[PDB]
Amino acid sequence: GSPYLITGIPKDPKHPLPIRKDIDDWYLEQTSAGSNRIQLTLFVEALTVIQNRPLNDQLSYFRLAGIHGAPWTEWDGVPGGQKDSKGNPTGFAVHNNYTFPTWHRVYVTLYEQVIYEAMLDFIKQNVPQNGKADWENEAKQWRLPYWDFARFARHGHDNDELRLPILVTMPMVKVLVPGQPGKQLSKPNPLYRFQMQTLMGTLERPYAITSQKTEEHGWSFDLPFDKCQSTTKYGLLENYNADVWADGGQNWLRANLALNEHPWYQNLDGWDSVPTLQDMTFRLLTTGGLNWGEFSSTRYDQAPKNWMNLEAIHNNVHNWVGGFMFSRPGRHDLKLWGAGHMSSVPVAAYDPIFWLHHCNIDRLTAIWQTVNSGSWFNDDKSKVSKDDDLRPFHRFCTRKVVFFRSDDVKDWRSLNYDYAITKDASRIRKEISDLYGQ
Amino acid sequence: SPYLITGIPKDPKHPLPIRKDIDDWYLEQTSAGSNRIQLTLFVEALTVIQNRPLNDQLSYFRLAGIHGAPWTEWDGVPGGQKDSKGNPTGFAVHNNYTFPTWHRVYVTLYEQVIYEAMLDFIKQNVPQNGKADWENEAKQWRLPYWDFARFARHGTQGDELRLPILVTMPMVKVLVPGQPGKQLSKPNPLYRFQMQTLMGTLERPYAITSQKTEEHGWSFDLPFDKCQSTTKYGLLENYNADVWADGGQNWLRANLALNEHPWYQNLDGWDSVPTLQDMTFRLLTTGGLNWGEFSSTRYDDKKNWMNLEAIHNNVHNWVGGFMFSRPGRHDLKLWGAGHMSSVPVAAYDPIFWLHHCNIDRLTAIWQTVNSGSWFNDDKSKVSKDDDLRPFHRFCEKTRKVVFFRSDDVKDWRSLNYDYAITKDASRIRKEISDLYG
Ligand SMILES: N[C@@H](Cc1ccc(O)cc1)C(=O)O
Ligand SMILES: N[C@@H](Cc1ccc(O)cc1)C(=O)O
Repeated sequence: GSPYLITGIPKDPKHPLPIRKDIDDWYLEQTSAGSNRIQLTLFVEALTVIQNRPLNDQLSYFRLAGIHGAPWTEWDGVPGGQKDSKGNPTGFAVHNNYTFPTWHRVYVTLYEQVIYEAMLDFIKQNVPQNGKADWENEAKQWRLPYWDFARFARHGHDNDELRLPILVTMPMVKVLVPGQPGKQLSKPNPLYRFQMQTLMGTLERPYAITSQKTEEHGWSFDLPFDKCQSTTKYGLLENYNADVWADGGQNWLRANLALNEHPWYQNLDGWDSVPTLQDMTFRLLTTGGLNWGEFSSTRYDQAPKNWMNLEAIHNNVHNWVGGFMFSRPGRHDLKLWGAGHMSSVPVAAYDPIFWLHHCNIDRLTAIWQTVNSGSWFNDDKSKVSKDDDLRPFHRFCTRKVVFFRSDDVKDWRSLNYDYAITKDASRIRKEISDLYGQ
Repeated sequence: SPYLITGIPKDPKHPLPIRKDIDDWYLEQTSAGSNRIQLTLFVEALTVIQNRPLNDQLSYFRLAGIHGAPWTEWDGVPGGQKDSKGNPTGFAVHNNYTFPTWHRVYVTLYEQVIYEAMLDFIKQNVPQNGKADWENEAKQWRLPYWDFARFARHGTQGDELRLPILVTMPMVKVLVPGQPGKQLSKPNPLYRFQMQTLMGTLERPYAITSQKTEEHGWSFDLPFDKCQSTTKYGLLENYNADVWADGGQNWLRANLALNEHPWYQNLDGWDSVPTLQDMTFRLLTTGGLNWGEFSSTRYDDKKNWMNLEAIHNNVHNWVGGFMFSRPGRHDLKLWGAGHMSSVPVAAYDPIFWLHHCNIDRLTAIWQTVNSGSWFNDDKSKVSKDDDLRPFHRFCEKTRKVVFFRSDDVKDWRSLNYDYAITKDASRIRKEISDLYG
């Protein structure tokens, strides 16, 4: 029940600071002969359970994704129905403020924690007694993988492309049947998409997902998210029959094309060059002399040239994954036509890739902190936001339950996870160059 | 065996029913009320056909298998055929003047099997009070065609050629026959076809192998053995094979290719580089052509028009995806390979049949406005009496079982279907211009 305290996965002394791994490396390991495949099985089975929980269960997938934006309801006893300065419905998520990274740090941890708890439930109910200890130890080693949107994907060893995760592009995934070596079962992949049993605009009150406004070429459109049963990447196009919109597909080739063509939304007039997504990410991590406000948010901003802040890169990756053009564009942009959930703040968190993208945004924040350790909400602009309550997330302090604040998560290790790149801090500048340097 | 192909049987209350444009038909079914009986029949019948086992020669897999891989027997007619490269090949005719007539019979086989499965479905699922109405809809149904050269409608004249609406929907809503008012969402059997295992591991002799293809002068083995599902564009070199198991229905990329029309033929010296619509217009309206020139790439055996088979070859490539290996950066937007671009496995994708239904329609249109042009030029006359194996029919005169021959299907109405555009010869030239000019 409530309040639901967010702590990260509990500490076990024989599992010191387990790491959140690159989801492609993790998937390739899990599906190799030298792995027991238990973590993949647990993630798939737990996330499937979470997705199938009912709407009145605040730890259902729908309700956890609902924290971020639409349908703008309460969560954990904290009221929804909030409004923007524009007068428009808004959710709990922070955007365009210096608490963007820290709000999302807690959010990603909540998701990881709920998954872990569901893994433990799965083990109790499905694993032979003599195997539970082994399966429990795998749950305790597991952490939410990140999608490294700036790292070139692996392409074999006998022959330079950014890609959506392997596992995100698979409609089905094979998992273990506990206690039955050699037998796998192919199941719908809960990372491929999220769908409800009806169009999301018809869910029981107060949960219905509405259409969402967007502006394209100086014109307002309604992105028809109310007419979707499933999340989609690029599958919503104007003047297509609404039965296509019900499930417009996971058009991952178009997402990959966008990641590698990097159509930045910003005006890059006077820039020395147009950086790729990997080079922009490299510059984020290596440009010296920046304060926390400049790194963290679009709020700080006439803007700097030849590098981009964390939130601005994140914004572009969202558009490129989900699809950002509903109406038919000009001839040269037809190759990227189509709209989908990840491009729209009110509904992006319904696409399971949301959490993997935000896991890497958390990683980029941790890396930047590591090489800029004296820069934390302590310039004239960002200092005012430092003690904002990160609603709706509760923690125990006092002997009182209170809202999270940014200082509580400055050290991400207090939430009992780490990243390989930040664990080995001595190698960090070399690793940044190896991964993202041109 | 033998399975005697007739077309859907003649019913005096149903004179020459028409094969409709599948997008018009989909809207007729869904858009002005829930007039969904034919849609339900087609979905339920094709689902039954796709779930039949390999030992049933009227299963989807075995019917698609007639065309190409895995190159086995069908209807008591042996496999073991070789193509011009000395490789294993199927019964399908390509690069000969019987290309249109072989495929005319093949599409009719598919339609007839579906109709027969519709009748079984009605017997088993429709209550007495509904039988007349459902039987009437089945007897009216014919296989819809995909008009790849007509702009998709908006709700209004469109601007874009597109895959059929229904082909791009993973799920489809159908009627519950005994329960008027109730409907159910089911997997759409037109969206894709898949087996229960990777197709490369099916029992002998049905396993689908990889298929060697040339790209930019070099050989590649398209990994169709590693697919469980058919795909449009989802097979890319140096992707993990777990992706290849089901590479998706990447219909946006197919639509992009249809509208960019990257012809594989060298059009050096042409007046212009036509769009798909205009190339189709030219096919139907260029005067003074003979059957050999219209029907096949064999005639020229390589001016400002392209023959039926050459257009069909490009559309197959554009729907299925024709680049497995990664191209240069300027062409990345169309990277990816899939079943419809590959003769050995194209028939597994359910759009194959809708495409070939339109190829049949284009042949019927051309025949209508080129009366007398039929296997009678110096080149195509030798092929006129080829047996169209493996297709059997009952010859009523000798009361014998024989293979189909091209002259048996010169009049497509003898197979008891027609096309709206070919009903009135006074109207056809105007309609060609209205649709494609
Ligand atoms: N569409 C936003 C980017 C964005 C999308 C979804 C998000 O959750 C966050 C940011 C933009 O163009 O700025
Ligand atoms: N790939 C063939 C075209 C084709 C593909 C499949 C077919 O079934 C028929 C033709 C070509 O490029 O010529």
